[PDB]
Amino acid sequence: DPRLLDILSRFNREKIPERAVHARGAGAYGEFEVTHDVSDICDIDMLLGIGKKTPCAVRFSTTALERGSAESVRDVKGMAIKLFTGDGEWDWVCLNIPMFFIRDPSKFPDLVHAQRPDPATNLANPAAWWEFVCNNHESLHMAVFLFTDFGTMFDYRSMSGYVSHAYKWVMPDGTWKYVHWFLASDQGPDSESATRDLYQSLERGECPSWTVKVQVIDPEDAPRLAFNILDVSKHWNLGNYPPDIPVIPERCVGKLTLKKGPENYFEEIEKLAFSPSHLVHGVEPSEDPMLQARLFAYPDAQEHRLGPQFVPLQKQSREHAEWVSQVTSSSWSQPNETDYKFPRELWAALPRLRGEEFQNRLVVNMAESVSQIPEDLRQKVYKTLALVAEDLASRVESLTEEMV
Amino acid sequence: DPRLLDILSRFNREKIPERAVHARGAGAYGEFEVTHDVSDICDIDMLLGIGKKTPCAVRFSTTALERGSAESVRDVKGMAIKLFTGDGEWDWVCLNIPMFFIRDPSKFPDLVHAQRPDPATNLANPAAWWEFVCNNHESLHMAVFLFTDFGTMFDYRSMSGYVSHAYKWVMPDGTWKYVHWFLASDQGPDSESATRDLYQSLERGECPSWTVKVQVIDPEDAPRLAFNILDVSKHWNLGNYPPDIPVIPERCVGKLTLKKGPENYFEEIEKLAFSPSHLVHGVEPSEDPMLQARLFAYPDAQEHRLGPQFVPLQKQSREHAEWVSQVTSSSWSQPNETDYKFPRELWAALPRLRGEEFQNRLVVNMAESVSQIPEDLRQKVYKTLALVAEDLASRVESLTEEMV
Ligand code: HEM
Ligand code: HEM
Repeated sequence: DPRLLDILSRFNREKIPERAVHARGAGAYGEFEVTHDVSDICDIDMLLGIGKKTPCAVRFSTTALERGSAESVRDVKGMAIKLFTGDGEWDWVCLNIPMFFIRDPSKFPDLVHAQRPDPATNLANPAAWWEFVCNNHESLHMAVFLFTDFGTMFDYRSMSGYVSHAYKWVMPDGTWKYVHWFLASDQGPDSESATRDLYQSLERGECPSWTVKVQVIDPEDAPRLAFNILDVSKHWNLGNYPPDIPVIPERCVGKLTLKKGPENYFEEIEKLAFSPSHLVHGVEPSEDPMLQARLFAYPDAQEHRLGPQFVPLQKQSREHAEWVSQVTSSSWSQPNETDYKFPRELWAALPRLRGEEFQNRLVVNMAESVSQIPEDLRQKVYKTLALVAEDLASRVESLTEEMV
Repeated sequence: DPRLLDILSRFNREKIPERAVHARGAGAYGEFEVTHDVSDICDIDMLLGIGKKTPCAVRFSTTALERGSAESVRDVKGMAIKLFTGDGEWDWVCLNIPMFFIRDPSKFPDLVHAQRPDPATNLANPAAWWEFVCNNHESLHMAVFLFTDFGTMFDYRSMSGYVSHAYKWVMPDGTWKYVHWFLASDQGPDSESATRDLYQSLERGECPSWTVKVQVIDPEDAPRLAFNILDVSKHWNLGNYPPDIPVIPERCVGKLTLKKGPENYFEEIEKLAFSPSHLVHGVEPSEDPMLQARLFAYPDAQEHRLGPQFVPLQKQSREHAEWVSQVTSSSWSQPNETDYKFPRELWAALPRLRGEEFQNRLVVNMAESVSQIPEDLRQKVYKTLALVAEDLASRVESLTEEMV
């Protein structure tokens, strides 16, 4: 029966590899509308003209587990926006946390493997995560951030989105500035709770919206700042912490609102291809090493997952060149004082911004995680934590030793 | 940096497609030991000689969801055993339920799609399952069976395994018989509860064991039985139901016991390839259409999932030929009286083997599912259920109409 063989052969070739990271996700469609004037810093045609409208497609996701896993676990959430303009698609691959774990792109597979299930039993492994954290001290900021309530608080509608990098916005005269934009949720602070919530909201006629803002830094003032704006593991301070770092102001650009979901999930959402290399006229990448790695990695990954196999910029001074040359040196992969300064200030500022219960919950979550690892790794964890704050390490250890 | 590009390229090509069905699973190693004499019905070298021992490899799994999904959901569980004998690998691809949903292999993709998430929202869909059941009346037996406690009762250690087909065991003189073997659990009746249970049991020195039994049917007595032994949607009665069908006796063969888990899950368990076409000397397939489809489907599926792309039998009488010719006819895909007889007898015998609470639980489980489908499909479900038993349909409808 050739017909039965044809049916079975077509059925046998349906599934394709899932994404290396952010495998589980959901999609929707909407539009972007320009509401403010940014013509003095921008020349992108999509953002020129108040009331201009551009169609878009969005894909929300989780981070570390597989396609069928849960969405209410402690993790980072992603939001990838594809915009169809008059010059081509322009992609915004964003995260819901202002910073990232590492700053050296060569450490990415180790971080991903440390966040993946046990290589032998396919079960959860906190030990790999804590060993990675104790070996890499630039992940301390993100680790302290993720064990607060922020790691288990957002769904797809209440989460925000940060591009986390620096880009260059070039004017027609050859000048440019360092920029960083993000989206602020208008409606925010079972393995499919977030997916169900988003689709029910879209069904009941309520259209979620986001506010888009941009922060601008002059190239000649970047070398004189108190932190490296090319270091993706740090964040541009907007008013919370650290107190001694001046605030970088923001302007408003437009608004993004979502209307209608997918009709075929696999064809329209799963097989979508995003990449930071998708740019338009007026925007170029910065000198971030991780951005340079991402400019290559995404098309290469899509060649395997979706493959057939199944204006000259102006020149700056010598100070800018010296400041930029730091990203390619032996010391770039070694910790500095800021790697301990950022989590320390976050810990010190938690009680004032949220209260003592927030801090206590962070301590409890850290201890519950650390209670499942061997004793020597526990001692290493306490020693590493004492570098951020003595009180934090003391409390975490005193509360962990009563739970083993 | 060629080194960074090499690292990222190697990382980008790690994941491969998952299996079309039974994507989530666990593995272990053990051995099979022959304890009884079957030399009068068997010529397979693996089963000749008491005390003979053969290495083994097992892969347990769930049925309908993806790799990262849960294992405590209502589903069918599989157990695939690979044996390394002196003539080659011999595979036993088994299920934990004595029968299967359908009887015509051409309906397999529709059943699989009806059991898969919603094609547009990627959420659960009972409506597709109930529409499929109402369109195909040979799945009523399995549907009634699966909504009892048996659908949410077993883990990987307490579950049993049935090959569910008929095979031919050929003697050196050219004679043969129809056989059907199975494994009886010696120790039985969060998305990784069964996996964790199995690995913890293997970590404490307790080795799970299974008992292997065989049922033998003479070729000349098969045409005169009350049920088609070539129909995979029916089961060989061992003493429970139906009362009016005589019991087919069983003999003992050996025992299978498991010792050691995997060292690398992805390389040793995930990339394992099973197929009913893996046979040895002394065993040949029967005339089952679904078995014939499975003999082709599995290597074809493995060509895509794991591909480089990322003794003459004796002749029987005319009665046997006439009885065998039924599997290739227009009436094979249409329901008969037995498709309603089997679920009716199971329902009628449920009060006698487990009690009335078992029956009530089945009714409640059915109605919770039927409460989530539109009204016309509900009416169709009640009409279809009334063909098995009027009381069952009446109770299910009276309980469902109070929950919508
Ligand atoms: C060296 C650093 C990184 C590498 C090599 C990397 C690599 C990848 C790869 C290979 C994918 C799969 C995309 C596909 O197959 O289409 C992916 C997805 C994704 N990554 Fe990155 N990543 C890095 C860091 C980051 C950063 C800094 C962010 C956010 C600021 C991020 C956010 C995301 C998101 C949101 C997705 C989901 C895209 C989608 O839904 O298709 N990753 N990443
Ligand atoms: C026309 C009928 C059927 C077809 C076409 C079919 C097809 C498949 C396919 C394509 C796979 C994936 C295997 C691989 O990619 O290596 C699979 C796996 C499996 N099937 Fe079937 N199936 C059918 C009926 C059955 C029956 C009757 C049983 C049990 C009696 C069964 C039990 C299993 C099990 C346990 C696995 C897991 C194998 C593993 O762990 O690798 N299926 N099936």
